[PDB]
Amino acid sequence: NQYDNDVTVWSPQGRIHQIEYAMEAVKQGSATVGLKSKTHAVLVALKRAQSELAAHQKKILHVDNHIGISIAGLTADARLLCNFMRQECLDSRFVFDRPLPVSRLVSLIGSKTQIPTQRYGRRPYGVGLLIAGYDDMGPHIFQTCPSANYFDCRAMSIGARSQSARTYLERHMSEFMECNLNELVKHGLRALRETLPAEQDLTTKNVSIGIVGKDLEFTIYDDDDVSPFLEGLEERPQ
Amino acid sequence: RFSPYVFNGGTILAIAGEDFAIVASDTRLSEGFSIHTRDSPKCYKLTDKTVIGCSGFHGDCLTLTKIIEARLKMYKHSNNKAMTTGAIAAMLSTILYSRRFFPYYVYNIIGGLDEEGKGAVYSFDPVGSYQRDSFKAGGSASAMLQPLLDNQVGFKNMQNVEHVPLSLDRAMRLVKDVFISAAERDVYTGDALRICIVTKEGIREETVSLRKD
Amino acid sequence: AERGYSFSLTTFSPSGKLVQIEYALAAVAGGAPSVGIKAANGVVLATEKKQKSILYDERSVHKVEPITKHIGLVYSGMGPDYRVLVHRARKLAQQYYLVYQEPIPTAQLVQRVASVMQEYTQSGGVRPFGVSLLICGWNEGRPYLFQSDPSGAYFAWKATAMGKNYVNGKTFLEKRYNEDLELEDAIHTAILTLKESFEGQMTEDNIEVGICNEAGFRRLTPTEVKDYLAAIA
Amino acid sequence: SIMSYNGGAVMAMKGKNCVAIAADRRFGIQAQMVTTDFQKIFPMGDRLYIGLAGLATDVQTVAQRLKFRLNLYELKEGRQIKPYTLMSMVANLLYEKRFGPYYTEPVIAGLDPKTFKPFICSLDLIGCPMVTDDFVVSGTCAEQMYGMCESLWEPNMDPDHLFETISQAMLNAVDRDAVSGMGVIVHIIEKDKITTRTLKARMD
Amino acid sequence: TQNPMVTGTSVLGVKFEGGVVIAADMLGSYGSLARFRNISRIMRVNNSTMLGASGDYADFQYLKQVLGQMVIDEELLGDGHSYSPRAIHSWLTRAMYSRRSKMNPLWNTMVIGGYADGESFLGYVDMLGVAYEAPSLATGYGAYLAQPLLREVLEKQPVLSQTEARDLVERCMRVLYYRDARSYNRFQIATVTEKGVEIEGPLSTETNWDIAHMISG
Amino acid sequence: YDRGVNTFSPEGRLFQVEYAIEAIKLGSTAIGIQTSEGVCLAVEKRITSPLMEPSSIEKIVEIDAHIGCAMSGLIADAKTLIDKARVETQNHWFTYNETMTVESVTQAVSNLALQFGEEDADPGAMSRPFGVALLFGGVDEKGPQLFHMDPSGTFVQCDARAIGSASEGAQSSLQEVYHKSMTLKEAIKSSLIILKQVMEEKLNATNIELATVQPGQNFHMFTKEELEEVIKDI
Amino acid sequence: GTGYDLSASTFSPDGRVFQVEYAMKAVENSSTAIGIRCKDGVVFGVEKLVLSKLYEEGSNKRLFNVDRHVGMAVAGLLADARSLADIAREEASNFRSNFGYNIPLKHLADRVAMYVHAYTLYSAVRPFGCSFMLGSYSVNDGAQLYMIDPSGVSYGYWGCAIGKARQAAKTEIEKLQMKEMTCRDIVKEVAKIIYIVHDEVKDKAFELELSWVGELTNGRHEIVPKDIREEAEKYAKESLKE
Amino acid sequence: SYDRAITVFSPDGHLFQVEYAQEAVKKGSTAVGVRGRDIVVLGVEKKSVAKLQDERTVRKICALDDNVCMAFAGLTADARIVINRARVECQSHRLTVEDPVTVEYITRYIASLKQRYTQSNGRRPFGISALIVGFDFDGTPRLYQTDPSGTYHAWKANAIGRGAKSVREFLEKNYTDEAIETDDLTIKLVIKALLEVVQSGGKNIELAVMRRDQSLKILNPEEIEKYVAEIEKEKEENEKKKQ
Amino acid sequence: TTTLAFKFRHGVIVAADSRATAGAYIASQTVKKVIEINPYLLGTMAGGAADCSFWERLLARQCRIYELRNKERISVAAASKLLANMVYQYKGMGLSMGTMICGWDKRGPGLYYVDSEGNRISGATFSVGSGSVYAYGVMDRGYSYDLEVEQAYDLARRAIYQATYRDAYSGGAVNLYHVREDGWIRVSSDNVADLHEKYSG
Repeated sequence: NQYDNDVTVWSPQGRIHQIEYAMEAVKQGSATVGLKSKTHAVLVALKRAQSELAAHQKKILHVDNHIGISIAGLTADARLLCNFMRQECLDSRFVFDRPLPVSRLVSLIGSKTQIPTQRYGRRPYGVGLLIAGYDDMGPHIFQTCPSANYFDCRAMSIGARSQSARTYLERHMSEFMECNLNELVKHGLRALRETLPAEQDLTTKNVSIGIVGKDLEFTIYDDDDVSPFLEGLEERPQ
Repeated sequence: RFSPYVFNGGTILAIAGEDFAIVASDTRLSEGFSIHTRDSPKCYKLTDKTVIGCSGFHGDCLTLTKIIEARLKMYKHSNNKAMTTGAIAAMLSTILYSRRFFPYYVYNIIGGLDEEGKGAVYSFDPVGSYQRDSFKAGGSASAMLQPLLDNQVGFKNMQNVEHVPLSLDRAMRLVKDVFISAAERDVYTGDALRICIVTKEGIREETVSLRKD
Repeated sequence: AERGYSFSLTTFSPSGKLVQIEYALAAVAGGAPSVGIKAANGVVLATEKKQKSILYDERSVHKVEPITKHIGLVYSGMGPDYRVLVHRARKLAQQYYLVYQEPIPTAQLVQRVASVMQEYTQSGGVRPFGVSLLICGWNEGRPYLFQSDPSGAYFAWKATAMGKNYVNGKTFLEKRYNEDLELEDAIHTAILTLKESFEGQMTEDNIEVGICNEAGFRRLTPTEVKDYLAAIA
Repeated sequence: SIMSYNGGAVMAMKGKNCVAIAADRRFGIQAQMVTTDFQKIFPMGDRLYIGLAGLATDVQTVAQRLKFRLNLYELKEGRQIKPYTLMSMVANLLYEKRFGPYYTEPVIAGLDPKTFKPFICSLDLIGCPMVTDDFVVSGTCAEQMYGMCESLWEPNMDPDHLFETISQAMLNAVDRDAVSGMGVIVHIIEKDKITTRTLKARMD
Repeated sequence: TQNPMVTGTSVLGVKFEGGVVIAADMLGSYGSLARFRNISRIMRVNNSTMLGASGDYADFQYLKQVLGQMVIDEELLGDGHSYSPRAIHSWLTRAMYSRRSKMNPLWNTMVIGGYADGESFLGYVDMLGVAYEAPSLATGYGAYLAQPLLREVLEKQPVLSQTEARDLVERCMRVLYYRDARSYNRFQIATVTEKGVEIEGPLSTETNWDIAHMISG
Repeated sequence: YDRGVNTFSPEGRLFQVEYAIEAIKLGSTAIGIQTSEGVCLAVEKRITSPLMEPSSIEKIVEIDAHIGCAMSGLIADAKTLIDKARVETQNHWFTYNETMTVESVTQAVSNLALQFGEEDADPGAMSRPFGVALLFGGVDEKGPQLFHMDPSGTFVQCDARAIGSASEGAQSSLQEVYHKSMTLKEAIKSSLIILKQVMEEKLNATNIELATVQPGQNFHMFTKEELEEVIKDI
Repeated sequence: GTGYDLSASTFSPDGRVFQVEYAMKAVENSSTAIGIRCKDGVVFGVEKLVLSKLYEEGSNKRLFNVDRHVGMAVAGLLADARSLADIAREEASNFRSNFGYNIPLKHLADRVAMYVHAYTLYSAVRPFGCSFMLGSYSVNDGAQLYMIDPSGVSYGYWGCAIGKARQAAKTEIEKLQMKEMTCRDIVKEVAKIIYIVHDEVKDKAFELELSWVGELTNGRHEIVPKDIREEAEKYAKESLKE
Repeated sequence: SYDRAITVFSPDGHLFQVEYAQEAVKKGSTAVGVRGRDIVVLGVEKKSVAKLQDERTVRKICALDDNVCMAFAGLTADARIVINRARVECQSHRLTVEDPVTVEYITRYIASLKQRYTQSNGRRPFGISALIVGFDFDGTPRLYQTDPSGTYHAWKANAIGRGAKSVREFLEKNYTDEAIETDDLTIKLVIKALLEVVQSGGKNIELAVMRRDQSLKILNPEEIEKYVAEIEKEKEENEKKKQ
Repeated sequence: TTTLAFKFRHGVIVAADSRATAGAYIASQTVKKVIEINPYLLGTMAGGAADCSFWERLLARQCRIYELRNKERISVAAASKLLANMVYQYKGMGLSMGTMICGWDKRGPGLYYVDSEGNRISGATFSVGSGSVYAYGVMDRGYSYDLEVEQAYDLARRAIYQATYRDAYSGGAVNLYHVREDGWIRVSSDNVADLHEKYSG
């Protein structure tokens, strides 16, 4: 018969379909890449536009002065998880006078996105996150799923045709650990580029960049601060 | 029985020029008849063009600051801009009023620059309500600083003098002066005097010694 | 855990039946037979109490529960759902006795119990009680006998049966009942009309008999029932 | 208290086959009288009166909230109300509001419908059943009426002679009180007929 | 808690180079009676903090327990963090302050001392949510007897050896024990350096009464 | 079987929201062009009889004295969002004592736009998603802006957008007429030209609504003689 | 099934509840975890699979601290594992407040089974797709090791395994004796079992996660130092060749 | 609490429950309205269903206030819920604002109240449409029609209920300003439109008028019969003097 | 604090002082005590500045919603009834608030005086505050319904001048507003020391 009408029905194979389907929302979305060095975490996301008249939609959200996320999926849901994180990090500053540890913030999202995945008539949030964060243990990338799992990453990418981007990250995983700042960002661009057709590439309207560092609170580079990091790239090989 | 308030002294002072806004204060944090500590600024930088002074009940001074700094962060997350001076002032009032039947016991003074780049000061009652002044003394030694200082800035009850605008150097030397004379006759002022100057170049921090008696 | 279902499970059918209350009646009519004879002097409630072995005990459970000091029940249907109504009735009785300082009349205690049974054919997620009650009682100088149906209606009888073979018992009573019967002689008529449906020999452990005269409801002790079965007193 | 605030006086007196219940009628705000006709006795089905003295507000609420709990009991069951019950129904309507009480003291005075046995009982303002067989009073002339009844009562009276006594004992009791008077009314229930006579008194 | 029951009296705190020192009587009074003659008013809170509390001992037993649970629950995650002293000191201000808005104040004065990240930290907390750091602290009656000795020494030598501090606190308990009614002979010194939290056990205080022979009328 | 209102399709998108998107393809047509001198919003007041009073069916509203809004789709749902925005810009002005930037009011009505709960929700939550598209077009401190908002609860800033039943034919015709030097008078004519193609009624001074918002003025809706004045040129 | 498996609230005409049995398969699709109770503590071994070079090694754990003196090792859908671990944490903190000592492991086992059971009775929920083992040492009760499955059943164990190769590893534990060894001796035999039952032809690689909790550490639960982990992996590669 | 989704989107972009509620209206008894320039007129079809009825319970023209009348069609039960909750609204607004309700405002509220039930849990959308007529505070006639969708438009003439499509066409060919010049000439326009749908007339036409700042007046059957005689004295020379 | 307001044939004068005291100590004497609710409703402060500023401003947020939903300015009569009903829920909590909604309507000049105690009266003259009793005197010997717009400015200045001269909690400078049927205009803002040398000699 059918086992895809609720999140509250196991399947005779031991898999729950309504949590698999959430996963497709994350691949329907736009590609993003994040990596870490040893002092810097960097998010670069591929913004995508609707027509030539519309503007490109924003894929990098400022969360606090040391966090930042890059969404991928249903954006309505992506702002219910952003307001719930902003609220955890204006709550810790309020109670302890310290910033929240990145790993600790992902624990709270892991609990709260687990609940609706075990409760009749609800649904899991159709949005995968990449959390860039810098605290005492240096930098971190986390990757959240609508399964409610999460992984502490060395560098990740989710969304459309991210299989290709992960290939590039598994070929240069050694360099990253010891790059300078400009060189790290360039790696992430070369990886983000491989998600497109070879019939185009990155411009200043397709990419935004989010850096969080040892001495540098999370910043967003919009459309005209992307030129210093987009320049100094070679052209993609044919 | 149990008093939910106690007085803790502290004086703040704010002169609005036309290119700068000075927010001063003492740092003595007294309770009753002992001196808890000698080093506790009553001035907290908020954004780059805004300082706020808090004097009165250091229990509520402290809470109220973390509540401003948390809806101030909240605003930059929803609107994607920094919050102007006149915005904060209007917001501070709605926070104070939200506890009208068990209030914050806090004298506030926001000094900063509006959007013409000139000086702006807003003083508060403990229960809300603010106006727009060019100088307001607050706190325990508010009655020492009001009659003198408000002569020199406003030229009240003077006759046949020049109404020259305030130079950054004529004021700073004024502040240091009125405080030296209020720490002689008032018991809740002294130890040190922290001045905050707010121009569009940033926010400088001075310190001058007062009477340690 | 569930808040509960809110939607009703009793519901009309295109003909005009409340299919669920129809089936509840067929559970009743499968139960242990029971008869009631109002004796213009007292009421008698008898019911069969057959077990599947010698292992059970008969002084554990009873089918003649007292509700007050002059109101008894018997039933046929589902022994679980019966133990629920017995308990609710006792709280209604007491609640009533708490406010008016009288003991609940029997007319009253039938409407109140009826409504509870009615309420479970219009609330969420529940089924009707698979029970019918015989509620005798001796108030105000008279006797009374009523019968509450899983529907939530009731009827005041002078004799009746229910449960197994109640079509046979109801016509046996329609013939063998004469107003102004004595109370003693009703007991002979009760056990008698309970003997048609019954199968096997009668003993003092197989039938529960409970009278209800102006002295108050009670069970008859196993000894008194042994002298009614014989008929030697 | 705040039940001298409107005065009032009620007296019920058991005869031999009949029961009498009398009240005064002066509704006033402390000293200033507003009107001289203001009922403190209400019928509760024939051959059963309840009288309420004290704070005029709870007089009217108790009488209105008791008619709403009695009418709903006299329909849902067919039996007409029996006076020993009506007492406990009233004890329970006062005690329902234990904390923040009503400021009235009921005086129930009826005959049993099934028989004719007469019956009287008062209640404390929080709900206490005080059944006697002599005579009950509640009000602000409490002390005065006790005096008068304790000396004029007799164990068995006819219904003409009862009316003389309740009258004598209500006119002299209410005359020695400030905040009561202005004429008394007197029901005297018998098995067949309810007589209602108003006594000429002090319009002092 | 509009009236305390069994209270401790006074808690000394001083900074030195490489740690902090806390002191406190081991005494709990119930009126004038000294009813519980050996209690610990100083508790270890992980490896870089400790609290000394005067005031109602029953509200202290309750921080002692919630603050303890709040620490265990930090180390389960195993992510390496642990709370500074600067964190435990905030977190307490917020608790008092919020029990003051509901009118159920925790009737304690608290001294959080701790050493983390090569920095000394000395914290005070009132039953009102007054809160501050300073080089010297004293609560209750120590605010007027011991505070002037601790402070005199730090306005003419703003650093201290771990050996001058030990002595600066044993000279201040003696002055407290002379002039304060609710004080006791036996008292604890707690010392947080970079090696952890050490709780020196019941030390006594030698006195002298040379002046008992100079009164003659 | 039957699936509640919270169910992902194996595709990846929510059933109910996919259908709210089709509910627009029945609605009116609205074309907002955003320039450097202001935003102009034009829509067609689809009448159905001559008896119907053309002046009481407007689909441009004032959200504040600087933020117009033109919706197309199920106009009945719209009256719940719009009212919530007016309350939103006002609350905002009650606390900060400034105007709300047009970006931020779009964001507050988009949170509301996706949250419905068959079970485990309030008694006043919405059972289904809203069947509307909106075009907020205000002027604030970043200059004139225009935002498109769809029933999925997502919003993307624009330059020139058409929503409704004739979105495809109008959108292509916008890409050939819109350039960044366009003035507010050239834009109003560009609107009614493209609107005149896709209306299967006719252009008439009661069959359209035209309203602007300009940096120097408030939200101003065009009366009936100022519509006649721009239908001469078309 | 047709209506005999949509709900957790439906007995089958057999007597079985397919929704609880279906949750059991989610444990069968997860890697292995074994627990071995010696005579002075417990040792936990988790066959955590390394699936990419993109994950930071030593993360995405499956060994938790439910309390400072209790381990939990999970197998199954991780999302529910991190849900159970917070109900326990909550329960064992709760117990320390009201009774003022550490919660005995026999008890914590029952409370967390209770809470798992309550999720097999209603339509509003689905059973947990997660089995786990609780392990704790005291000096007043000994080493103890309980194991709870989706059904909500708990049992005591001397040695236990859960996951995709539960059959193979239970045999290799029965050859091993355990009622006489110390922790220092067992930890090597745990690692050894893991290598034998794991497939490097079904999985790229794996990382071996080991946990004390016993007389060595003073009743505390802690991971195994990096030094004794390298030795236990080196002793397992040699016994694997032989 | 019974929380369920009742109204949900068709995969086709519709909304079945509201499409269906507009089927319930279509089964109802026709009602028409025209606004004069000093008179507004509601007329509802079928008041005779026996010689046993009471003439105060069969009504389908009610008053919310003194400015505002309201006719309806569809489920008579649902309508008595809306009518009531409007009446209450009419006073709540007379309290907080001093002027009485205008006709636009009481509609906006009846609209929104139908729309709530089209988007809250458990509820089934109201099964009625409405003709609200009234005079503003300034003294102009207004006619409105609500839908079970929760939408509304002003009209000049309108009809709801069975045979509203026929009548709508009749009112487009017969409504100008040469019909509608005097008060009695407006009443006749309503009756000519109803007589198209009903079989008899003068015995099924229930009719009510409201004029300037007077209150509603239901016309007794003799006033309606007189006017239906006027239509037969006009049908003679509208064809014999055209020939 | 001394406000006063009277309607005459060309509209409504609203006139205030400007002092505001902490009891015995003059905190600020630049307090604008006339609250521009809208561009066509003035209000006044006369109780506690906190209490008026807030509730007052909240009546503005109410009257701007009303004006967008119904598409017409809100009556003066109506605005006063919002402000009675807001404040009447906090009766007994200790709010002070002596406000005078004042505007122009579909019934000409409208002037109401709302209290925190729950009063709501329309009149023709009012005075609210600590000097209110001094204003009634000099205002009512010169007041007629018919005046010139230059008579009226000079009656109000004078009648605030006389209040601030007897009373102690009044002083500062005299604001002066005049509500014409298109919106209110800010007439004058003369200091009270200046007015003293124009009236004495």
